[PDB]
Amino acid sequence: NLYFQSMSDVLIRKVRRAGRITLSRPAALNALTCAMVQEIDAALRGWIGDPEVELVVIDAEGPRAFCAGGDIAELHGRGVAGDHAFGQDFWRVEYRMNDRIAAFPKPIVSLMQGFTMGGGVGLGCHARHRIVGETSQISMPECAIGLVPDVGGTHLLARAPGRIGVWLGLTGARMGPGDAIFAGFADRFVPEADWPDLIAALEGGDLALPDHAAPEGRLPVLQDEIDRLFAGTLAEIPARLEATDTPLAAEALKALRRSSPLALAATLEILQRLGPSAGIREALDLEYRFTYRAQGQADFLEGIRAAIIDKDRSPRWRHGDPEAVRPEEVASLLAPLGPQALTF
Repeated sequence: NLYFQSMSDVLIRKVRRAGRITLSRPAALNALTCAMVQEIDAALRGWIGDPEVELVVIDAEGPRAFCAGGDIAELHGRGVAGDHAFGQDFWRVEYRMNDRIAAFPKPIVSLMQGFTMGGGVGLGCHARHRIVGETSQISMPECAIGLVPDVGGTHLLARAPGRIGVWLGLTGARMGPGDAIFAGFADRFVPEADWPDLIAALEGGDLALPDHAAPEGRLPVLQDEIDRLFAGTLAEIPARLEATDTPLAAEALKALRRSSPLALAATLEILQRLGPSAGIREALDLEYRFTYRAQGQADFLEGIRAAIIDKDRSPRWRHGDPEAVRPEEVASLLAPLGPQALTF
């Protein structure tokens, strides 16, 4: 019943021909908990064999946010205390779900209003048909908290044209609906006033999606400068930014200066290993390597303390600048996990 789920953080049900997932926690911007991720993945798994399910539609309540990230305050407590296992387990099931969505045998449509960041990208941006609207703003601002973009984030980042993945990934920069499409985080623009009808039509198993131009964004014209500025390694990029008196370069440099140098360096290294041709599992695997080690070996806990727990915005990172991160140290964070390796 939807009545029996009137206190649940995600609404899971079939409506006509469609399995339906609606995030129902708008007061916390639909932030993802362990329990929600478990429930979504169970539902999807069970819909594989159900012949009444011809497709899945994923949506969310509230006008502010499809889904603004993982509910990660959970993870700092059970974390600075030495219990790294909570985060490790959570990421394991999350990344499995991200993979389940990506390779799902039946069509999945995502409709993502407002803010989609972090875990939210994992939930919506691997669907086969990803719809954005007028209020849609998508970013991966993980490095600002001492993590790499995860949940398959790196797969999408690596596939974006030229060096746009680098820029998005190291700076946490926003994409509106036009730029999300251009960059490959979504497929179609559809006005948000049309969405109740669209979803009804989809519930009836009609997979036709209406054709509209997205509003133009900044990426097509920024592409050339993105491609010049974000070439090479982190030993080269900050100096190139400093020489460039433009809003683009200046906003990027501030992001670089504020974020965890270790997370920046690892993000770049993941993107470089991946390239555009890799599948989602390569990416999840590399992300897990970092995130499995992040609580004890990287800046994640201090990142969360600064931004989420104490809110002083004054993180004290393991390194003083991106230029100072040793390659050997990135290599260790991204080394195979052996028996702890992610599996499907």
